[PDB]
Amino acid sequence: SQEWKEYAKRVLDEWQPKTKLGMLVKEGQITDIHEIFRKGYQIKEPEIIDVLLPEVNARENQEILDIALTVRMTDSGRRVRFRVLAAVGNRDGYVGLGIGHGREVGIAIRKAINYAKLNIIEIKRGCGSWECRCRRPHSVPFTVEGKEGSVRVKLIPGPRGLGLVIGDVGKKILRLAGIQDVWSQTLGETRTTVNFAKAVFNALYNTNKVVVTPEMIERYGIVVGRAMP
Amino acid sequence: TLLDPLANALSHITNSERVGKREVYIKPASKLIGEVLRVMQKYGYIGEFEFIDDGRAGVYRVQLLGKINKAGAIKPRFPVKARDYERWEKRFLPAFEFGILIVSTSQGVMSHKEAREKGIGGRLIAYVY
Amino acid sequence: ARMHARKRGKSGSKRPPRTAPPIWLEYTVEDIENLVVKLRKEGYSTAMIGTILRDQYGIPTVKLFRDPDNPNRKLTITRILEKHGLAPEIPEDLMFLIKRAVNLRKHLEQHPKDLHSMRGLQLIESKIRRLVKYYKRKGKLPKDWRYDPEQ
Amino acid sequence: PGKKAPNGEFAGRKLKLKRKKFRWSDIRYKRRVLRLKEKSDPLEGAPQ
Amino acid sequence: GDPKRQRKKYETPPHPWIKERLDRERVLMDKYELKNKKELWKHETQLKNFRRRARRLLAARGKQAEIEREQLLARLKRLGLLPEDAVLD
Amino acid sequence: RNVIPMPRSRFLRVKCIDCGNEQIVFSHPATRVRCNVCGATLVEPTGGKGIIRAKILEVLE
Amino acid sequence: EYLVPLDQYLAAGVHIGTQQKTKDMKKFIYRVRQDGLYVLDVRKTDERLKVAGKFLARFDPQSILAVSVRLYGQKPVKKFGEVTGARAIPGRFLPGTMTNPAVKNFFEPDVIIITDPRADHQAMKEAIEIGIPIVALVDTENLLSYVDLAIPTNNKGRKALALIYWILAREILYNRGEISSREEFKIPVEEFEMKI
Amino acid sequence: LKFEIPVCTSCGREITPREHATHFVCPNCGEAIIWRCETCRLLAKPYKCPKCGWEGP
RNA sequence: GAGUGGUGGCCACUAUUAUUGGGCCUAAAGCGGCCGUAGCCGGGCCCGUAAGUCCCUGGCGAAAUCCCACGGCUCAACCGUGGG
RNA sequence: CCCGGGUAGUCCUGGCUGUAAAGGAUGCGGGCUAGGUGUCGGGCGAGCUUCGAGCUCGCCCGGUGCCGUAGGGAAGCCGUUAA
Ligand SMILES: [Mg+2]
Ligand SMILES: [Mg+2]
Ligand SMILES: [Mg+2]
Ligand SMILES: [Mg+2]
Ligand SMILES: [Mg+2]
Ligand SMILES: [Mg+2]
Ligand SMILES: [Mg+2]
Ligand SMILES: [Mg+2]
Ligand SMILES: [Mg+2]
Ligand SMILES: [Mg+2]
Ligand SMILES: [Mg+2]
Ligand SMILES: [Mg+2]
Ligand SMILES: [Mg+2]
Ligand SMILES: [Mg+2]
Ligand SMILES: [Mg+2]
Ligand SMILES: [Mg+2]
Ligand SMILES: [Mg+2]
Ligand SMILES: [Mg+2]
Ligand SMILES: [Mg+2]
Ligand SMILES: [Zn+2]
Ligand SMILES: [Zn+2]
Ligand SMILES: [Zn+2]
Ligand SMILES: [Zn+2]
Repeated sequence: SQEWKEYAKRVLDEWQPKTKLGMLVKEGQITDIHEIFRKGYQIKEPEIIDVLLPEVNARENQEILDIALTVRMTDSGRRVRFRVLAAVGNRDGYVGLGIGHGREVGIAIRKAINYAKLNIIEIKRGCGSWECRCRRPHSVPFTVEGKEGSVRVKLIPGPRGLGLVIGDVGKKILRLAGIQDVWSQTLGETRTTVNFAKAVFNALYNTNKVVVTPEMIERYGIVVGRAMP
Repeated sequence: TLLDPLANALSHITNSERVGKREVYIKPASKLIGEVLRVMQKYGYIGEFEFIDDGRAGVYRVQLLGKINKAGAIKPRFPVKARDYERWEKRFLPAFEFGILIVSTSQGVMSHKEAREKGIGGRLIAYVY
Repeated sequence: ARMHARKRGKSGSKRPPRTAPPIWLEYTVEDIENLVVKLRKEGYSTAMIGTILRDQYGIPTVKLFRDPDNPNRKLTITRILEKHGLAPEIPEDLMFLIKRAVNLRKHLEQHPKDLHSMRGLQLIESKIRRLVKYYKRKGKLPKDWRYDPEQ
Repeated sequence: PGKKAPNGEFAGRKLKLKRKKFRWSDIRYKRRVLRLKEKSDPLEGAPQ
Repeated sequence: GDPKRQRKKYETPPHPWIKERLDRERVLMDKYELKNKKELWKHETQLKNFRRRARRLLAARGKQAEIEREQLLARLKRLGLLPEDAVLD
Repeated sequence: RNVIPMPRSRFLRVKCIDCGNEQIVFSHPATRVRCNVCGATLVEPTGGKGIIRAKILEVLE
Repeated sequence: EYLVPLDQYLAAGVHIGTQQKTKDMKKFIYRVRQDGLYVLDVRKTDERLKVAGKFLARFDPQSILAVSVRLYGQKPVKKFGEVTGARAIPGRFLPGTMTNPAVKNFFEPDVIIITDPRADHQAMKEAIEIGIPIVALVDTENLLSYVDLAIPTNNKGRKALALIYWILAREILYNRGEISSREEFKIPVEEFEMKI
Repeated sequence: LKFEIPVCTSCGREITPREHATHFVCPNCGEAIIWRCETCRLLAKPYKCPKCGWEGP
């Protein structure tokens, strides 16, 4: 954590913002990661997240989900292209998913990491299982669903200490968001990694779409964004 | 033909709240629909409602507040004993106390929390959350 | 929808909700029953009598007066005719369908190759059988009564 | 195609009949119940 | 039917070759000097049984459930796994 | 609103041109409406609203 | 009473709609003539013009953007930008002006004014993506989808567009205090419109 | 302490992290803040100021 | 790891049998069309009944086998006393 | 395959046969969920008229087409005539 403070300070001085939100963040009018959501802004500069959430650059907070190479046909042979699917997060309350393309693997990886920061979202965590009523943010607070292509995903709250009962792609995505225990059910073709990952991402995003009362926040221990002990 | 007035009412409500309607008219009214509306209002899922008389079965006018995730009828009307509510909750609801099941008992129509408190069973007829 | 054609016409009467007869109506119950008996003795059908009462005498349906003898129920044309013994022996709609079917059976004797008019005969007889089943169940017809076209 | 049928409370007999009828389209079930492998196996069901 | 057959008291992994699980188990085996994997697996099963009993009793009510709840707590803190003021959670 | 149905027809109080009689008639008749005293025609039926040949005095509620 | 006499409103043709209508514009429609043409109410236009004048005067002057693809609307928006200090883009709107930071004329406003939602569909589509309020002039034919403040008027005529922008500019100037009275504003209406 | 999530003026539902919502001061009075969610903007739902009562897009 | 491999069977994998919980325009799959008997599904209100349904309580559904605590074989496997 | 001829058949009366890419490749009844714009039948209102069972505009119900919002879908696409 100490290193990332000075890293964020270093990036902040040598950055020339190009957009309105970048100008606000450079001037110090916006100081916390939570202040850029829920008001319709556009996010086009990756330095915003570097300044506000410096720990998305740690090696342990990034994941290369998949690498594929695809072919376009021409009269002079086959032209090869790389597609990389990647994700980042802070292991507390924020997560992003991105795809990058390039002529070689390194360029594709760099672009995929770059686009994942621009697609960042914040989620809600809690405890809603019938056999664990502990009010601590270790799972999803209620059953949620998401879909992409032919893939359907349903996430179900689980007891503390159970683990992530889901395929590996879901394991990595849910781990980067700060979730420890969950049950799941799926339909469709999960071997298509892109659609699987996007479906889990949509299911996580849909925790913000469920109406809740002030009693429920107390009951399920619902936390938005950073846990903040 | 028309087979079930209560299912029509609940599907109409859940269709209307997804496009942001502020009021609805339930066209065939009945006493059972009135009971379900009373139980829903007690828990804050709807606003005020009223009965309008034509020469026919009558109409209900209901105010919506944008507080319903989903509402539906249960068919068939399964009998349930006084200590078996958990599995129906897992079948229909999203978390351990999220929303209500609406139960018809020989002491009236009530939510499954009140029925569990009194220690009696009955028939499942609807769910709202 | 329609029973056989599955069309969805919606035209019909739109009756306002009222309990008491209107103020401007001046006839009493005795006058109305006299009028109904007189029109019946002129030979009109039950549906026609109400049409004439509405059109010419300004009387919206007789189902606005309480039965003088039985307070539990309102007054209808068939009840008024029953009180005097002029009520039909066979229910009217069944009689009308039977009459329509007999006329069509003599058309089909001279035109045996008219196959499209024959399906209409089959549909009419299906309606007749549904009606006779309903009336047998309620006791408006004897247990032995049967529809035989050769009769 | 409309709603799956029958869903009625007092329609158990037809539902059980429907499931029994369409189970014979399953090739694994049919071969075990009619014992089709046993009738043609030169090893007569032995492992060696 | 069939008479009783005695069953194993431990459970085996669902997949034998998973890299992360192998690393974790190797760390434990080397630190505590166990003879073979099944020994380790034995202890794992014990833990899971305790957990499975706690999950079932949080969701139960009645007279027998309370007896079993206090019995579980007493057995756990007799073995030295819990402090004397611990709760079911 | 239009939840309750309301008819588009009306009852009318008219005056016979010949006899001078006053009657109440329906605006959408299905038969020929004639005077109750003398027998002259008062309203003729059509596809929709009828054709009134008498003097209109009042539109009843 | 009114910003201008109703004779002026009618002489410019502000109340003239088109042959078509929409369900959501019916609160503004006054009546329909015998030849199938809809007419707009003039009092609603005046009231909305006053409100819009109050609303736009609170923004920083150089952060307002006004666009017009239609040929008859290019001169009035240019004059409007000249008077009030706002940026004006007449003619073709280059895609990516508000979404592509690499473009030379990249510019993010605080509020946009649309002359015609149907013709200016690129600008509206890009404005929806950056989350700013949208002020538009709507005819009997338009939809109110994604419009936050609507001003009902004929948005196809020449004199009509000229008059609307003249009044709006005067209202902004008066509300923000650059003239002490409405009358001090001595710039003819003819200066706002396209000639020939 | 925590932070509060904004709520739509017309429908009362919360604003999701990446939706095309908008907010602005009241045109007529300028003393209150109007929030509009994406669904209300798409469907042209009316809104009403809590201070002056002026209404509608 | 005193075990570790080969062949055959059943369950899982499989929402490839689907009550929970699947499909039928173009991929397997809507009878060429319609009428109708049993069966299944059936509009609103009032009164009665108490068959289904729900609650309370008597008599039963052997022992072994299953789960929990405590006690006896060094601990355990096993065996005993109690509660389910 | 192209050209000149040609029997059965194609047509009528009384029977049998029961088959098609018999395709809307979409079983039937009921409730509900933005709009816009053509056309056919009936009804209501207003304005014209050479007085025509005529013409133009608007609204309600029922048929028949196209473009499309939410939603659905592997996509093509469907979208109050729902998939
Ligand atoms: Mg070439
Ligand atoms: Mg899709
Ligand atoms: Mg045996
Ligand atoms: Mg297999
Ligand atoms: Mg399948
Ligand atoms: Mg067919
Ligand atoms: Mg077919
Ligand atoms: Mg049939
Ligand atoms: Mg009923
Ligand atoms: Mg009983
Ligand atoms: Mg026993
Ligand atoms: Mg010992
Ligand atoms: Mg022991
Ligand atoms: Mg023993
Ligand atoms: Mg030839
Ligand atoms: Mg054909
Ligand atoms: Mg017409
Ligand atoms: Mg139509
Ligand atoms: Mg379409
Ligand atoms: Zn928990
Ligand atoms: Zn007369
Ligand atoms: Zn809203
Ligand atoms: Zn205000």
